Amino acid sequence: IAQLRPGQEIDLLMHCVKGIGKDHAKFSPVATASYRLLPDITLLEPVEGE
Amino acid sequence: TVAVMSYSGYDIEDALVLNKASLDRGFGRCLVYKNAKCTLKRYTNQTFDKVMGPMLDAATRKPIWRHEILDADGICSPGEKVENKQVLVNKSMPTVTQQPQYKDVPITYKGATDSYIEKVMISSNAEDAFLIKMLLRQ
Amino acid sequence: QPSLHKLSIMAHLARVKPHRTFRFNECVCTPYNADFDGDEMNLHLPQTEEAKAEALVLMGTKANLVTPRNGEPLIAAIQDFLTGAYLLTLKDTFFDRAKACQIIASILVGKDEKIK
Amino acid sequence: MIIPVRCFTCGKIVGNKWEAYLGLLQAEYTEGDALDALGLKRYCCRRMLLAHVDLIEKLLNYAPL
Amino acid sequence: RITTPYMTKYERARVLGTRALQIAMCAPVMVELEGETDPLLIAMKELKARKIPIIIRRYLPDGSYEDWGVDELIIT
Amino acid sequence: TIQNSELMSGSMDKGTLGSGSKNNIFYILLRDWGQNEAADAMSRLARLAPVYLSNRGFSIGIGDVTPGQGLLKAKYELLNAGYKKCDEYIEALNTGKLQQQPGCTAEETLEALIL
Amino acid sequence: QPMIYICGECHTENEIKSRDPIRCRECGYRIMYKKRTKRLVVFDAR
Amino acid sequence: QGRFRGNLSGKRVDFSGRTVISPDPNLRIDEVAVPVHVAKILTFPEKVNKANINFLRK
Amino acid sequence: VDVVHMDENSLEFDMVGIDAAIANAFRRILLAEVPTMAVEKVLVYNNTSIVQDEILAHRLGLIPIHADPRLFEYRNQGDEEGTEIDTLQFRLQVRCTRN
Amino acid sequence: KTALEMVQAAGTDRHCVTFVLHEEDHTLGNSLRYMIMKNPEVEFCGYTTTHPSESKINLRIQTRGTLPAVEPFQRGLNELMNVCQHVLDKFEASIKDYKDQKA
RNA sequence: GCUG
Ligand SMILES: [Zn+2]
Ligand SMILES: [Zn+2]
Repeated sequence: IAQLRPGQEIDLLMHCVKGIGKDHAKFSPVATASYRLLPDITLLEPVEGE
Repeated sequence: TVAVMSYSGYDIEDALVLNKASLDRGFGRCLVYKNAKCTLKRYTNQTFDKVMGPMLDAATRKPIWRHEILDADGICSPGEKVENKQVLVNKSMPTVTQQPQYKDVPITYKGATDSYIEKVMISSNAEDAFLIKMLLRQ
Repeated sequence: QPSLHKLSIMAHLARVKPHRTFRFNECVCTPYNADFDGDEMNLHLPQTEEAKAEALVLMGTKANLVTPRNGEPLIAAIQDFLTGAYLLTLKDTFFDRAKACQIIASILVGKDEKIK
Repeated sequence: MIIPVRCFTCGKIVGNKWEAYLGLLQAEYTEGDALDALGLKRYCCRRMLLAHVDLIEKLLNYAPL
Repeated sequence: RITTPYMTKYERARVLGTRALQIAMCAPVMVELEGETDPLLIAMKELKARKIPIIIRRYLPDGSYEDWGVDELIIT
Repeated sequence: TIQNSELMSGSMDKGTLGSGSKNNIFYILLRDWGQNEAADAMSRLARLAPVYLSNRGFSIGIGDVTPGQGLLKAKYELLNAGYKKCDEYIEALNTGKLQQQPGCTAEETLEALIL
Repeated sequence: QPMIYICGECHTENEIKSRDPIRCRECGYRIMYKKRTKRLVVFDAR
Repeated sequence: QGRFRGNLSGKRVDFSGRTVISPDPNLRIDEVAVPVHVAKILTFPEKVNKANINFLRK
Repeated sequence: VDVVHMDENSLEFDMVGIDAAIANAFRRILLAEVPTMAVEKVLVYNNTSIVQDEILAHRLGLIPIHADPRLFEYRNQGDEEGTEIDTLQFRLQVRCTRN
Repeated sequence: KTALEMVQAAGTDRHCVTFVLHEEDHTLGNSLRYMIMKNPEVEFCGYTTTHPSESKINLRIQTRGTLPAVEPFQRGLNELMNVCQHVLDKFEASIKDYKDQKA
């Protein structure tokens, strides 16, 4: 959260509320959600050798 | 992370589309610091500028709203938020042009948006002038 | 701010929106020579009924589509409205019924909301 | 000034990784390999640790204490 | 009758502007306005129905003049 | 060809949808169907065009501006040939006869041939 | 209404009354900073 | 800055505003978006009459 | 639906026969419409650190909370004080001292 | 007041109707458009966001014949709910099965 | 002095 040096103090109270990601990104529950279609490589001609 | 593409038509002439989630996480978050300074001088006549304390409301034992953030020395206090038409230094000056008679000359925060006070600097020059500088944060 | 011809000042119908900037359709960038790179523009609110009518009838954008000089149109399409239209009207483009409808349905907003 | 708590684009928490990354660099670990050990696979997350400049330590030298 | 039959753009702007000021000052409205709260919108509706009580006096440069009714002039 | 508001042939360029000059569909509508009809079309295109581009995608990358093999060979040949010809012209002015173009000094002529 | 100010170099709290020169005991510094407000301040995390 | 040019030929006017401009293609070509902060300041004097009395009350 | 891999904090699964529009909705809902608990208001007393209070408030909001969202309820507009059902309170007090 | 139905004309022809859905975005509209465009009766279905600022989607359904257009829209919402119910059950069963094999 |  922070870095302090001698004689420095942080005192605070935090209130946590339910929210959706649309209002703010802080409420989003997933680091990333993504979908990829499955690859289907097809060799049209047989490939042999080097 | 820039994607070079044409998106939404709001980017026709140099305009660029930003991401809301990136801005929320802190992309482009910036601080603006502004000054406010006041000088209290000792005149040729043996008279001086002074800072009066906060003017209390007698009916409610709290300062009037225009004086809400003043500390007991009449100078605004670090940490508190200033709003428009609020005084920072409750300065009064002699209208000498038999006892002194003072006109109020308060330093006031003009600004469309609210600012926070980070520190108040008090120092004095050799001529017995008192210098006050406020650092303000947005 | 710099006005070289009469089309640099025109009258528009206001619509109130939350964000701080002034906003207009980019087809009107060519008369104002505006480029959205931190450009600023001025606004004046005529305080009289007679000043509304002279602003609306004489200085309206729909009455000023052509420059007085050579009689050529200045309010017209610009970048990403010419490129999108070009790529749309090329011979290689074919759409099925689902994507035809979803491009056309974009126009159904405002006064076109009632048309079949 | 201080390591950002969450990656700007993806949103992964990258605040926890700063102390480990500095330690891995103190050892023989390469910058690419150190980022790999922390688990920052995507480029968006890697740049946050790689491009971060730690000014909090320098600024604190001038702090009141 | 030598002057152009068509109403000029300048003439339309002034006739609407005076009519709107008159309507905004509580003048009678001859168009049975339906849900209109703006004097300029009401004035434009009156011009379309050709019911505006104003006569345009066109002054020739010599000093002679010809008066054309707003209804008589063609509106483009 | 735009016959009865149907586009029968041709793509739409700057010269047909843009601000440059006449033959612009908007101008034709203006005079033929009045100012209001012309304005409506401009508004409609502005809505339609971004949606197609945004969902088809247009991008520019170092690949687009990267010189292909054909140009890379051609340039070498063209540059070498051009440099050699210029040297010869330079040789003539230095030591000999360069046909002086009408109305010009020899140095002026060399500049023109070289350019 | 007691007022305590902290000096720039010594960092020692000094009580200065009105019309008193801004010098700090334990040092010669003439720059003094007022202490932070005791009042609670609310910040929206957004 | 003289009276002829500074104060007569060209002069400062009220009911005026200035801001940065940015694009919006979803507006019609005859429209301009005005922010609420300018709209609350820039007022127009509407004369009260039979057509607008119940509108201006609200 | 086939679960290719599941480990704490990561799930990989394959949906076969679903359409892109339905699938995109699930991704969009997960990113924006699934509720969670996060710090909204920070009350600050005695913050003497170099970090600015506004920056410190933003950092605290970003930090994730392990509380289960389904148990709690949405706070009504205003209603700052809150209730046991609608809010969680966390107190951070740290003072730095020489060893 | 989430759904306001605006008929195309003063005549209130039922076949063409625009449904304005409040507090909505592409997530409901795109999914609903696919479900209601798989109906043979709907000739044209499209959604448009009036402005990025306002969270409302205008969905226009034009039916092939005399269908009121409420009937195609309602059927599409019902189909989307059934597709969601099936996916949730299939996903939960698959997740439980995977954990059991891991154990 | 710089932005427009
Ligand atoms: Zn990342
Ligand atoms: Zn000291």
